[PDB]
This record gives sequence, structure tokens and C-alpha cells, in this order.
Amino acid sequence: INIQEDKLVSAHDAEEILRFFNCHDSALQQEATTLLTQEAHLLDIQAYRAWLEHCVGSEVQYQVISRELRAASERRYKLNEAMNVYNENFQQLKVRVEHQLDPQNWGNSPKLRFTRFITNVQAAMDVNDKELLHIRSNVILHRARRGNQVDVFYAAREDKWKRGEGGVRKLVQRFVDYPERILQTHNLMVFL
Amino acid sequence: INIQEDKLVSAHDAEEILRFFNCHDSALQQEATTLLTQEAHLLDIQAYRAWLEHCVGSEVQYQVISRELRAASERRYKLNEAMNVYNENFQQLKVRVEHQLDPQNWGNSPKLRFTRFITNVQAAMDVNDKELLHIRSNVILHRARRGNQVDVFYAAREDKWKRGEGGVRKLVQRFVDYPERILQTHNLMVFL
Amino acid sequence: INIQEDKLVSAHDAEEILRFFNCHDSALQQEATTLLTQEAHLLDIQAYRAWLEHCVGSEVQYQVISRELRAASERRYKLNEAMNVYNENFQQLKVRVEHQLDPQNWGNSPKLRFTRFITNVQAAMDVNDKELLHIRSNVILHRARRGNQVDVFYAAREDKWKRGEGGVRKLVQRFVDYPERILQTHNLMVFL
Amino acid sequence: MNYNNKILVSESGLSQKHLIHGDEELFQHELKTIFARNWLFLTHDSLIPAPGDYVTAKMGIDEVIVSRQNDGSIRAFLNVCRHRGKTLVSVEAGNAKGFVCSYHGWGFGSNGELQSVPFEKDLYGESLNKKCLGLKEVARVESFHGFIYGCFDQEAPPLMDYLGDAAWYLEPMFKHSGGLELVGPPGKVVIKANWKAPAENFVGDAYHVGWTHASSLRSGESIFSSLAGNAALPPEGAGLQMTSKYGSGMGVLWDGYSGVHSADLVPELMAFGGAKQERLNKEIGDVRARIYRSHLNCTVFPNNSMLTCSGVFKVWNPIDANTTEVWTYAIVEKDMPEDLKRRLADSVQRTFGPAGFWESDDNDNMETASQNGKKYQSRDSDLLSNLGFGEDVYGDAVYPGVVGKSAIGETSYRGFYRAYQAHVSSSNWAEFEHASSTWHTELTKT
Amino acid sequence: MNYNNKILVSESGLSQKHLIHGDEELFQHELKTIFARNWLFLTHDSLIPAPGDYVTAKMGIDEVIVSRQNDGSIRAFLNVCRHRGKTLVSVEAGNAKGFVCSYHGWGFGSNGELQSVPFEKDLYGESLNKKCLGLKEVARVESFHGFIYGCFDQEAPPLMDYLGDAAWYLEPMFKHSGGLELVGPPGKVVIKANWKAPAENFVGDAYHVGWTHASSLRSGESIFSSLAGNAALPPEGAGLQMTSKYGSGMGVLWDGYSGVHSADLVPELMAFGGAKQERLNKEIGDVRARIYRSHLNCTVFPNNSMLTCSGVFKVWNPIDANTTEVWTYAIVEKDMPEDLKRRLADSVQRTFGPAGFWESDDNDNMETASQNGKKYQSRDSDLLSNLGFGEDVYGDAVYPGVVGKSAIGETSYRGFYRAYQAHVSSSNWAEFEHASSTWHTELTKT
Amino acid sequence: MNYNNKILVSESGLSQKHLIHGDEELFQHELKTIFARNWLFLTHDSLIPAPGDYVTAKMGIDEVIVSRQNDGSIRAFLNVCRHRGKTLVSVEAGNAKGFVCSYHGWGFGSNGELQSVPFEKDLYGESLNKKCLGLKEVARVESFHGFIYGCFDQEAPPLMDYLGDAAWYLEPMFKHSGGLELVGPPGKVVIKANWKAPAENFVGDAYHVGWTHASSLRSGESIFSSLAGNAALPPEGAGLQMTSKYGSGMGVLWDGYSGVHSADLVPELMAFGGAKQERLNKEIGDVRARIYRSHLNCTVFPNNSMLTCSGVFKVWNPIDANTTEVWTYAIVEKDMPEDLKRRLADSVQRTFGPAGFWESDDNDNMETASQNGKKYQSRDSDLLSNLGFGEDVYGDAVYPGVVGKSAIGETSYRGFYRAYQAHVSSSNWAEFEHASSTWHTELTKT
Ligand SMILES: CCOc1ccccc1
Ligand SMILES: CCOc1ccccc1
Ligand SMILES: CCOc1ccccc1
Ligand code: FES
Ligand code: FES
Ligand code: FES
Ligand SMILES: [Fe+3]
Ligand SMILES: [Fe+3]
Ligand SMILES: [Fe+3]
Repeated sequence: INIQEDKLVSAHDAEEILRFFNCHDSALQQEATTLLTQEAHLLDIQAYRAWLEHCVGSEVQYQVISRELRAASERRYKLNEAMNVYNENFQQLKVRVEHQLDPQNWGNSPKLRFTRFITNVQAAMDVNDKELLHIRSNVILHRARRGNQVDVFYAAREDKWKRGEGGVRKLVQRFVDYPERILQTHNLMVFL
Repeated sequence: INIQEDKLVSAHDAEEILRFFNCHDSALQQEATTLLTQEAHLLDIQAYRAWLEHCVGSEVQYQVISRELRAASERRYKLNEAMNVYNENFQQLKVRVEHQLDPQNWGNSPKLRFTRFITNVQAAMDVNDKELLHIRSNVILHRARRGNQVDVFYAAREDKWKRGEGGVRKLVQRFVDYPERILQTHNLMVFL
Repeated sequence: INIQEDKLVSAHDAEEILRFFNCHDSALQQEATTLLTQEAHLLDIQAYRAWLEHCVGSEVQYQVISRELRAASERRYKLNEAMNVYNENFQQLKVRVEHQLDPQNWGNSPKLRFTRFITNVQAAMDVNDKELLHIRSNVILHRARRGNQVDVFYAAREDKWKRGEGGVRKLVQRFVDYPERILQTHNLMVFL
Repeated sequence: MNYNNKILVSESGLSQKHLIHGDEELFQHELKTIFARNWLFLTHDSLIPAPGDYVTAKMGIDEVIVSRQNDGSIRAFLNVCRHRGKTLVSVEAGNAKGFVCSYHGWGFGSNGELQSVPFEKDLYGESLNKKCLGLKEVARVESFHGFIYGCFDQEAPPLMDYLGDAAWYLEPMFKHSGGLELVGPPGKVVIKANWKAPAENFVGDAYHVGWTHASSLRSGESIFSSLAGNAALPPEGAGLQMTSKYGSGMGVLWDGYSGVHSADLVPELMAFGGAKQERLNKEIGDVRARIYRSHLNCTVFPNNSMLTCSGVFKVWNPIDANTTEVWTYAIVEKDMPEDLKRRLADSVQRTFGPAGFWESDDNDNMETASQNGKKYQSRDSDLLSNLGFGEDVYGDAVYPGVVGKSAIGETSYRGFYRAYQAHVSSSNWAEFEHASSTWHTELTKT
Repeated sequence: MNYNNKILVSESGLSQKHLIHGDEELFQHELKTIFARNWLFLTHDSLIPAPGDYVTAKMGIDEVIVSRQNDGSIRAFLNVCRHRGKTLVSVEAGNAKGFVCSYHGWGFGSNGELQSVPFEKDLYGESLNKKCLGLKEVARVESFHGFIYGCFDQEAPPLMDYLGDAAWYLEPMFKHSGGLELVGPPGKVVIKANWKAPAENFVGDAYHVGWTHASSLRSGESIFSSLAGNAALPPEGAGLQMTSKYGSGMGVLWDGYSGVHSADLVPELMAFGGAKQERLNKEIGDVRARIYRSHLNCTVFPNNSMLTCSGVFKVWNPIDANTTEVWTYAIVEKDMPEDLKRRLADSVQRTFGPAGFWESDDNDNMETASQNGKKYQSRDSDLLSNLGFGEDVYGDAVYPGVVGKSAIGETSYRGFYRAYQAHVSSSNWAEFEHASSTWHTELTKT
Repeated sequence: MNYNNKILVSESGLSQKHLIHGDEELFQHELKTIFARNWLFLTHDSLIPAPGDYVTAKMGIDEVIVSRQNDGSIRAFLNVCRHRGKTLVSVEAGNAKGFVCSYHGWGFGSNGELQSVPFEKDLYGESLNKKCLGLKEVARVESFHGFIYGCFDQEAPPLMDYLGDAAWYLEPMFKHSGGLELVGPPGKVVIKANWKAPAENFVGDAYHVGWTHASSLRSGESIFSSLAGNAALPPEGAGLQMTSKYGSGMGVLWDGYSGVHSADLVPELMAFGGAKQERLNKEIGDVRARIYRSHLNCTVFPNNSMLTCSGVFKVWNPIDANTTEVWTYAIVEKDMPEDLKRRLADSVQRTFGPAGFWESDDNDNMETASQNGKKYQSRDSDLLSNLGFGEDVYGDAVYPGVVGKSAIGETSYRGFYRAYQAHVSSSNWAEFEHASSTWHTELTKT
């Protein structure tokens, strides 16, 4: 991809493509699929403590941004391009998990229902850090509550996973650039 | 998963996780994916007789429940927790298939359009019944009819599949706990 | 499938089933998954030139139809059954790509956001043309723009792919019979 | 629109303006003159049997909490906090001595009383009159053999009087059978139809069965199966239709005890109902014992319907003129074996629940008939309900109410819509009574 | 709002209140004074050529069945059962001798008559007057060279008179070319715009083309391509604009026979149109033969638009003030080779269909202009259509109607909105006529 | 509804009819009497610092372009083209000397003037009066220490006077701290609540904190954490409440400088605020220096709210009676270290942004309280705001405004709704003034 020719493509996106088009390790794509499916299962059943213990690295950055709408031709205005819907370290994720599990979280009664659909899994080892696994995947996340509330979230996830305690591969970075600028889901209080 | 610590997790859900976290048979996950993709294809093209013949075991229980919304802290009220949207044996499925195929089913003209998306496939052999295959998968089901009617269904499926006539693996149990309490899809007249 | 017994099944759909139920080549299903995931990635980041160069054959027919609603029992009325939402050769796709990339395409500022979910991948080599690969897959396509516009598309894709320049497998035919008769997405200006 | 003057339903209930299924201003008017005035189904004893047991229910578009009191009575309250109006209870059923609001923590008893206010002494001192801050209570709550109905209007007739002549037909199954239980939880589905579309269908529409349900009749092998595709008309004397002063009505299909249930339940049911009928002959007489095991398709005005014997129990909860939330329960006879109760409940849902294949046959009929009521060229058009007009009777020696002595007709449509029009054009119960002083004469004209 | 008095369109059609694109009360008023009163496009002979052939169409928000009769005529009926109002036909096209309702099985003929009622003798006896129960018929159905229009108002002018001065411009392509065929089925897409937004754009908006369609012009290589990004203005005498008494109008772009079609069709089309023009010179004269192969962007009031030569044919079906269902067909000349007809039809859809890249350029323009009509500070603001005012003529020796002798202007906006305002403020056709007795004088002021 | 006469808010603001959160006719009336009349938040200097910088903002349901002029001033204009009404700007922020419409290419300056019209000479000649075709300008645009507000009504009081007694409380943080910056872009989320629900909550609701936010208090370890689950009441003298003539009000929680921020920020913030307070003692006195580092929960009437020290800045943009688009920015003190500014901004979003765990606790409270306002039995019910009534003062020697000298009460609800009712029942500012001539006396009764 030449971004001078493919005018709509960002430098970042072009860099991420390059990562997966090179070495294709089919066994790695399969491992990544398993990892993400198990992660999604733990989240769907609201096993948030198990998710932290089994899926999330101590050095994690868990980040979801919302990018301000700017002109395609904009070249002068240079103030903060995005805000962080999430930008969490492990302790901040733990706070959110405790908030979910608190018996006085009134919004969690009656119990919520989550269903996640993970697709388009791609995986590649980092060139320089042979222990760093890049995983890309897309998620549809369905949240249902209180009879007739239904919220559906859609996103692409750029992950880095690394082997931690016990040799278990854990999430050390998740980056999502959320595609909808104005949320129509009441909130983004879900783990993408 | 310790459900005393992970307070939001049900005993049933914790049991189902355990099933897949243990032995991982990659070839089995692939077989299960094929099985479910072919099943979904037959259903999407409305080959309901072929679905029964090729995908459904004679001993099937095909069950979709709707669970009443109760307090997370509820401990006294013990009446029927759920109703059965579906709870069908093979003959009852056959009745529903004949209803679909009847030329006086006016609702089927003009012909409906179905598109199924199956994701998050997990598979594990039963410990005790070496011929029983547990398969978990999620479905998005899109149904379109009559110009501008569009209904989208979302669910997790807990299946058991077993080799039957000709060595063909067939569905012997499907269990779905439907995530939306009040349906906003006119009906649930689709095979999840 | 006997379409005299399975009354709801079209001859075309029955023919397409037959194609995949026969030889199952697991390695081919995996190759097809990679091909479609990479294609969807290029499209999602709006690398339309890269998509043409890497994914689309010079002899392509890219076709999306909308079928008129007719009675299931209709047997006399024989006028044009469908119109072509798309029916493009390579040059016509190139025109559409140039339209997307034009700096005076006002609708593309601020930049659109695309997320594709590809599922249900099936693959089979053609019997007669040993170099022709049949691939079937389903797509959910999420398009977000201008703060609060969200359009979600759902379709099954019948593809033919063939090795072209450099031995690279490229799309030589895509056929989609769009399931919704009246679009509720403002337009169908997306590459399914 | 002037509801005092506008003829929405013609004399004798012979026709109705199609706009009644689509007009949002009229829907809003119905909230006042139909739903705030009449008796509405809440729950059954079987779902809140013990002190502290509660459920939520809709009454029109309002939501209420329905609670078993310590003294064994039932009281119902708006599910709305008396402070800043937050919804008090977010679940469908449970057991509690009270309900605490999640906004500022006000605590209400199961009896609706404001019992506790956080830090009351420090904040309000003695100035908060909690005695005047109890939950807004449903004025009237009464039982018909375990079936609990509510009414916001203190001036309503007692529930038994409101049922009028329909009560006589319901009693063999509701009372003399030993009693019914409601099996919950209900299925819940939103349809794009006016609440009146399914209400009118259940109250009096036997005509549609052979054609609408042709595929379900043919596929399911139920006892009414000979009707599939209008292949056969029920014989003379196969049944009757009735209606009543306050709008409730039903069809009676003689002996149809297995109802819509598939052949898998037919022998067991036909044995069970026949055995109980034999006992009831001695108690209530042959005719009423036969009514017990006869299929009744009934609407309790305005929006509660049922199929006895089939065991289908429906609430058509209004949302707007083209939106209705359908609640579906199963009814079973208390003295049935538990395994039969379970299979009957599943069969009710199989046929008429969220994935009920029979219920699905009706969808397009109700939805399009309702939505057409909004279309410009149809608003002022006339929906017809004249079948059997001029052959109804009143005061029959055997069968009470306005009665059409035929299985298929529109007798019950006429009585339903006569009562509907009398309510819509009246400001209170006294005016309804005045508008209804010749109700049966109007229905039996010609 | 008082529609007798409210000035929604200023004198000479120079401006319109922005609220006209957003106000739901006015939309409801338009159902009566625009859609129930005027001629609306239904179908073409080519889509229902044989006896029994039918299609469904919208007329305003109403749906009709349009059926070829045994005698070769066409009749149209509300798609609503005369019994309980269910939608009769659920398909878009077919062939049948009649239509049976899926609710209670009433059978109507292709001629709208109630022909059969299930078990009529046993149920109704002789009491059902089927002669008075035929489907509600569209009062007026007429053809313009195969193009079939309907009108609910018996008092409307004949279709030919209603087209007024626009007919003269359409005739070379619609009549003298040997005739057109409509290629179905249409694309169907919902846009979030008022029906008037695309109607006004097609009737008279050449100004937007170079800027709105800059990317499509540059990318597609059509003959109008020099306009991309306002790089060039059409030369003097490149075209004209016209409008008429009953609101129909169009732009004429001289010689533009290949229209919006990409270079792949340009040589073939320019050859074909030029060859037919050479023959037509002898028949209808040089000017009218030239009009035949000139690009016409036309709206037939109120909501049917077209681009001749490009072959685009549109219905802007109203749903609510900010919702329109867009139907897109292709028109082709009957004597074109079949392969060219096929490629032309695909090209119409490629450019202006559901994934029409030209049509997509217009989306934000129509949607936001319409939605802004609901915004508080814009409701009472004035949309401007004054371009070319004071330079229009009437009664020209060569070109009839109110005519602006320039390719780009707002002449046709003014005539469209003059007719619109006269209808909105009138209760019937006689009042429209009274309000229109000086229509051309009003348009040519200054 | 007659807004001149209808008592929507009772005397002294003691209660409000629940319908105010649900009634769409009243919402439409608020567009005129609340949003077109009062000062509304637009942006901050920090987001448009250089000439040509612009942002889009909502003012009620209208959208405006807010642009930094070459002379350093700010002007705001309706985001609507003066030609055919298309939305001019489709982005949220940028830098430009002008805005060109994508429909017909009209070019407007950053100063709102119509500067260019494509092919003007050839099309319009000299006839287009561009001087009368500038964008519709917001009549009043003023700054409060960098915070830019707009008002459509030329008759409004100056922004400083409009803030009334609230300004005194805001000044230590907004002015004396050296100034604030707004960190963009904002989070944007739609909630199904009336705009008044979050507005009233932020203006005066300390009561809800311990119970509503029990889980966030317990989980986050912020300084207000002792309140979790109503485990503890703030001590006497922990804070106060205030309100003002034009409706703005706030709670003051003494010394709470780290606000809702988790323990990870508490030590740094408490050090920073305390150090600045020590300097401010000498400048503005001990009381006002203490107010600087005290947590203020404030609503600037009608729909702009904030938590100082926490740094949360909110706009509750109205969509309809049960729909609000919530914009969330962070405010930081300019002289904070950049790394602290960054962490503070992330923490604001973490707690109160689109995935703000605190903000999520409030969702059901605001949404259900608002939606219940549509329910038939609740429309005419009374929302209570009587806590602390009869203990408020006015004209205090130290703390200005109508003041409740307690941390928890409903003083600010009363002042908010008193101003709301005075606006709703008035046709202009002069009438509001007349209706408000005894505003503080009404609030301090008993
Ligand atoms: C009337 C609604 O459905 C029925 C009616 C009668 C018998 C069976 C089903
Ligand atoms: C007017 C709508 O679109 C047009 C107009 C004129 C020429 C080509 C396209
Ligand atoms: C009032 C809205 O939220 C608050 C209020 C006070 C303190 C912290 C949070
Ligand atoms: S709203 Fe219920 S306690 Fe305040
Ligand atoms: S509604 Fe058509 S036959 Fe009854
Ligand atoms: S609408 Fe803006 S230039 Fe015409
Ligand atoms: Fe039915
Ligand atoms: Fe255009
Ligand atoms: Fe709060």
C-alpha cells in the first residue's frame, strides 16, 4: 500500500496491514482464534475476575478512543484528535471489575446478558520481540437488559499478547478506535 | 472459576467453561466448524427436510428458553424460572418443518430470506460418553421479508452432537437461553 | 436435496450445496479464510486501489442483485426477475474506486468508518476447471459516518477465485442476491 | 376529533372506522376511557402465593407492582417512586417485604407505605409527611377464581358484575373444575399491531381459523384439523357465540377439550376432560358440564384473551396505535397430574407462544390490518362485522347473554365494539351506563 | 397552521419556508391536497402487458393493486380487504385472475369485484351484498404513451391536460421515438429526506451538477464531464428550462443523448440517437427532433421524476416529512437492440440506482436540507429560488410554457412551488383553478 | 396546554408535574422559551485559539458554527446554507477562512458573509444581494473566563448578570486559579432521558450520591468514598447549596479538591490545590480561596453542568422529551503540569465519560424518571423537591444567593425550577423579569 496513491488510507492502517501480509503462520492464527474465543466466553458469562487472572497481563494498556470528526483535507488544526473512552492499566481494569461485581451496583439487577461474536482473526509475531504476538480481530457485542434494552457494539481490535505467568498468553495491549462518533448504546460500559 | 469470588457467574456457566479449557483438540474444533457451517447453509436456503435428515438426531431435544427477570439477590421466590420458547423432540421439529413447507402457509409468500453467521466455535468430547461431542457456538440470524421487515436474532448455543445413521454426526441436544426477555422481532419463528 | 420434496429450496441453491458437501479440503477452507480476511481488511481501511491490485481479477464480474417479490406459487408472470445493484467489470469497479478517492467526493469528509465481519467460509475447487476456486461466505458490514449515521448490511456471497499475476488468487466472480428488498441503509454504496 | 359525537362504531356494532386501529390521538384517548376505566388482568394467585411475593404487570401503558400482603390480600401500586419518579422495581417477580429506590434510597413497604427515608432525622427533621407519600395505589383489585384483575377507577362495577353474562360460561372451567393455575413466566413479544386486532380476533373470530391457520391445522393434527384450508365447515350445532353488556364475549366450540394441541396430547386430554365432565354432570347439570370441556375463545374486555382447554392465556398490552406487547401464559387445571401440566404448558407455548406456529399465522393479518388504519384512503373506511346480524337472541332459557346459536359469526365483535364505543364517548362509568341501557336490544335488531 | 392563509411559498415562487421539508402536520395535509388530488405514477404497459398481470404501487402512503383487465384496460384498487382491512396482496408483481385474502378467505376479482366468500350460503345466506363490497377503486387511471398514472380525485384534469406545456417536450422521446419501455423491477431505497427535496432537484436543478457531482463527473467520463468541480460553465444556448400550470417542469440540455452514461456507452448512444434524429427531422421538424435527443431532467408533479436519454425514472414515495422511499426504473427506447437495452438498464442502476454513484452524491444534500426544516431557528427561514427571475417568458413562438432560455436557473422551482402552494391552500380542483388563473403572469413578473 | 396558566411548578419550586420530563408539546415549547431565550454553552477559547479555528455546537436542537475571527473575537452562525438550506459544515472542528456548501457551491466567510457564488456574473448578473444573504448569526456571544456561551435572544441579560449569584462561587476556580482550559474532543453519547433529568441532578443532588454511586464510591477509592451505600452522612458544615435568579445553582462540598478521582490521583491533586489555596488566601481571602479547592456541582441554566475539581464538564443537548445527547469534556487548570492535565482528562472520562463508571450509575435513574413522565397515571403526579425548604436564606454576609447551609438538600432544585416555570409562562425577557421580581422571597418562604 502506497498511501500517496491510496488517498483514503492512514499511515497507521497501512503499517498494520504490512504486519500480516508477510509471514503467514496458520498455526498461529489458530492459537489466536482459541485465545480470543476463550476470552470472549469468560467475558460473556461475566467471569470478570477470571478474565483478569487468565487473559490480562500486569503491564496491560486497554484503550478505546473516540476520534473527533475533521475535514479530510484538514492540515492546520492540530489540537487533541481523540479522547480516551478507556485508557486503563491493570489496576484501573480491576476497579472496573470490582464495580461490576459490587452487590450495590443496582444496574446489574436483573443480570445483564452478553453475547460476543469474534471474527476476522489475524496473527503475527513481532519482528523484534520474538515473544510479542500481534492479534487483530473484529467484535460484534450484543448487550441485553431489562426486558427491551438492546445495544449492539461493533469494533476492530488491535491487540498485543505476551506469555506471562505459567506460560499463559495474556493481553498486554488492546487498541480500539471506536467507529461511531456519537454512541447510540446509552454508554460504552462493555469490555470490547 | 470460583463462583463465590466471581459473583456474577452462574454454576451452569462455570461448568461449561471447564469443559473447553481442558483438552483442546484443534482438529475437533475444525470438524465442529464444518458441521455448524453446513447446518447453517441448509437452514439458510430453507432446506428444512434436508436439515432434519442430515443434521438432527432421532433423540433430539431442541430447546430455547426465556428466563424471567429476577433480582440478583433473590433467594426466596422459587417458582418456574423459565418458559420454553422451543422444547422439541424430533416429531415436534417435523411438525414445524411441515408447517414451513405447507403451500397454504401464507406468511411464506413471498419467500423469506435467511442469513446466518456462526462464530466462536468450541468443541470437546464428553469425558464419559466418548461418542458425545459438545459444541458451543454463537449465532447472528438475519431474517428479511416483505420489503422492509428485518429481524436480527443473537444467541449462544450449547449443543451435543453424536454419530448416527451412516456415521453422520447429528444434533442430539441444543440449548439456548435467549438473551432478550421481550422479543422485538415479531416472533421467534426461526431455527437458532 | 430433492427440491420436489424440500419445496422451499431453489434449484440454484440446491446446486451450490452439492458443491461443498462433497470433497472437503480443510487446507482449502483455511486458505479461503485467509484470502477473505485480507480482502476485508483492505476494504475496511479503504485501501480501494490495493484491493483492486491484490484481490480483483481483470476478468471479474462483481454482481449484487435485488429480486422482485413474487408469489411462491407464481408460474405465469415471466418478466425480468431482478435488477442489478452492481454488475461490474474491472473498469467499472475502477470507476467506483476513483469516485471514492476523488478529493471532491464531499460525502467522504469526514472520513467514513467500515468494519466487516466475515463468517461461514466454505471452499471447493471446481470439478472441470482445476484452477477455479469456489468460495462461499457471509458478511456483516457496518458503516458509520457523520456522528450518528449507522448502516448495517447482511449478505451471503458466492465467489469464484482464480490464480492471476504472480500466482496470487484473485476474485473473478462475486454474486450476491441481496436479502432485503427495500434498503434501509440510505444506499448500497459499499463493496460487499 | 370530538369523541362525544364521532361515530367510530356504527349502530348495533355493525362496522367500525378503520382509523380506530391506527389513530394515535384515539390511542391516547383510550388510555383514559378504556384502560384507566376498565378491569385489566394482573396476575394469578399461583404466581404470588406467599406473603411478600410480587410481580410487575402493565395496566395500559402504566406499570404496577402487585404484592401479596401479610393478611393474604393483594394490593397493587404504580411502579414509580414518590420522590423524583424513578421506576422502583426493575425485575418481573420476586419476594420482598419492601422496595428501595436506587436513586435516593427511599424505602416503601409491600403495602405501599413510605417506611424509610435515608437520614430522615438529619435531613427532613419531622417535616416529611411519609403518611401522604405512599405509592400511588390501584383503587380496585379483585379476584375471579384466582385470576387477579385491577382497575384504576373506583367507580367501576365489581369484577363479577363486569364479566356479566360471560361469567356463566367461564365458571365450569374456572370454578367447577376445582380451579385453574397460571403457569409462568409468560412469553413476551412485541407485534406491530393495535391491541384491538388480537382482542377482536380472540373474542369472536372462528371464521378465520380454517383459512388463516390452514398450515397449522394440517401440520399439527389437532382435533379442529378438519377445517384446514376451508376443506370443511363445522356442522350445525357445533357451537355458539356470546357477548355481554361490558364487552366481554366468546365463542364456544362444543366438546373441543384438546383444542389446538397436537395429536400427542389428544387422547390423554380427551380422556381427562371426559372423566371430569362425567363427575360434573351431577353437580352443575349436563349443559354446564359440557361447557366445561368445550373450547372457549374469549376476550375479557378490553385486552385479556384466552382459549380454554387449549390453555392459552393472553394479555395484549398497548404501547401505541400500531404496537402491542403480547404476554402469553398457560392455564392448567390444578388437579391434572404434574407431568401433564408440564406438557400442556410447553404445548401452549409451542402453538401460541413467542415461537407459536399457530400464533405466527396471525401476525400479518393483525399487523397489516392495524397499519392500514393509518393509510389516508382507509382511515374513513368501514371494517365490517355484520355476519349473523339479525339472528342473535337475548334472554335464552339455556344460554345467557346476546347469543348467536352458530359456531361461526360476528356476534362477539358487535358486543365488543358496542361497549368500546360507549366507553370512548363517555366521561365516566355513569355515562357508560346511560349509553348502555338498551345494549342487548341494540345488538339483536332485525 | 391555517393553510388557507399561511404563505408557505412567496409570490412568483421566489422562496419557500424551510418548514415545508420538515413539518409533519403539513405532510399530513399534503396527503389530502397533493397526493389524493394529483396524478401519480403507477406502472408501465411493459410491466403488465397481458390480462391478469398486476403490480403493487404506492399512491402517497396508500398502496394499490394495478391490474390488466381482460378487455385490455387497466384498473387500480386499494390493496385493502373490504372485510376487516387486511393487506390483500403481499407481492410486488404477478399474474392472477383474482386475489384471495389470507385472513378469512374473501376472493376478489382482477376487476375488484367481491366474487367469493367462503361458505357464503351457510353463513351469510342471501344477506351479503357483494355488489357493494368491491375493492375501493382508484377513480382515474390514464396512460401517457404506455406510462400509467392514477388519481384518487374524479375531478382532476385529464392526464394530458395536467401535463400542460411539459407534454410538448416529452412527446419526441415518449411518442415519436416509436415508444419507450420501462425496465423493471425497480431498485427501492429509503432516504431520510422529504419527497420535495429530490422532486425539486430533478425538476429544475442544473446548478448543482458541476459541484455536487464533481467526483462522478470526473470519474465516470460521461458527456457532461466538463462541468466537474465547476471547472466550466455550459455555453450560452446550451439549454433551457420550462415549467407549466399544474407544476410539471424540466431542464433541457441540448444534444446530451448519452447523458450520465460512462464513456463505455457514449459512442453507441450518440450514434443511435443521431440516426433516429435524422429520421425525425422529416416528421416533427428539426427543433422537436433535436429535443428527442436532448437530455431532459423532468418532474411530473408531484413526485415522479426522470432523466430522458440517461434513462433514469424515479418515484419519490412519501413516508413522512423526513422519509422517502425511492423507486428507480430504467427507461429504454423499444427499437433499441436488446443488448443495448440491457446495458443501458444496468448503467441507469450503476449511476442512479440503490448503489448509484451519482445518486449517492445527492444524499447528504437532500437529507440535511430536509432535516434542517425541523430545526427551530430554520423553520421560518426562506429557501431561495430566485435565479433567473425576471427573465422568463411565456407564449414563445418555438418553446411553450414558462421558459427560461438558459441552461441553468430556477425557473422550474418557481413553477413547481407555485402549483404546490395553490394546491395546499385549496380544498378542491375548482379552487386550484381559481388560484391559478394568472399562473404564467405571476411567474414572469419583472 | 396553556403555558400562561398551567402550574407545572408549584409555588417556591416545591414540586413539578412529572409530565415535564415526557411531554413532547412542552419540549417544543421549551425550544422557544428555554433554548431560544437563554445562554447556552458553545466552546472554550482553548478549542478555537487561532484565527480561522472553528467548531460545531448545538444550541437546543439547532446546530451552529463557532468561529474565531481575524480580530480575535468569536462569532457563531446557524450551520445552514442561505440558498436551499443544506447543512454547511459536516465536521466537528477545524481551521478555515470560509465554508463552501456542497450542494451548489456557495461560499461563506468565517465572518458569515456570503463571499462567493459560482458563476455569479453569468447567472445572477448584479441581481443577487449577497449582503443580505449572510449566515443567520447568533445574536449574542460572550465569554466567562474563556468559556464561550451563545444566546439567540438579543434581549437577554449579559452573561455575567445571567450567572447572578453563582458567578461568585465559580470565580475562584474560573478566574483566580489563573484560568481553566477545556480538554477536547468531548465524549458524545445519547441517553433516553429528558435534558432536565441530568441538569437537575448536577445542579443540586448531593442526596443521591451515597446510594446511586455506592458501587463507584466503594470501588474507586475517591475522597467522597465514606458515603458508599449511605454508610455515613457528611458532617455538619460539610458544605452548602445555592441558587440564583436566572436558575443557575450548585452544591459546594468543602475541601473536596480531588473529587471523584481514584486514589491514584488523590495525593497529587490534594497537594496541588492546597498549594494554590495557600497563595490565594492573600489575594481573595480565606473563604474564597477555600471555595477554589472545594468541589462544586453546578448547572449553568438551562443545560450546561460541571463538577469543578473533578473537572467534569457537561452539555445536555436536547433531542426530544426522552432523548438527550450528552457531551463530556474535561476542565483543567492551565498552570497544572502537562502530565497531570493528561491524567486528569483521562480520569474525567474514566469516571463520567462514555464509559464513565460513575456516570453509568445514573443511567437508569434519569432514563426511567424521564420515561415515566409519559405514563398516563404519572403525568399529573408531583415530583418532590421540598428537602430543606424553610431553612434557606438570602443576602448572607458571606455566601451570596439563596443558600441552604447544609451539604445535602433541594435548594438548587427549587431555584432551577422557579426560573424554568417563569420562562415557560413568559413570552419574552421582560415578562420573565416581571415574573421574577420576588424570586428570592418565594424561595425562602416559611
Ligand atoms: C380465535 C382465536 O383462535 C382460535 C379460535 C377458535 C379455536 C381455535 C383457535
Ligand atoms: C437534475 C438531476 O440530475 C441531473 C440534472 C441534469 C443533468 C444530469 C443530471
Ligand atoms: C451531583 C452529580 O454528581 C456529584 C455530585 C456531588 C459530588 C460528586 C458527584
Ligand atoms: S427518586 Fe426514588 S428516592 Fe428519589
Ligand atoms: S380481512 Fe380479508 S377476508 Fe377478512
Ligand atoms: S443549498 Fe447551499 S449552495 Fe445551494
Ligand atoms: Fe388465529
Ligand atoms: Fe444530483
Ligand atoms: Fe450521579
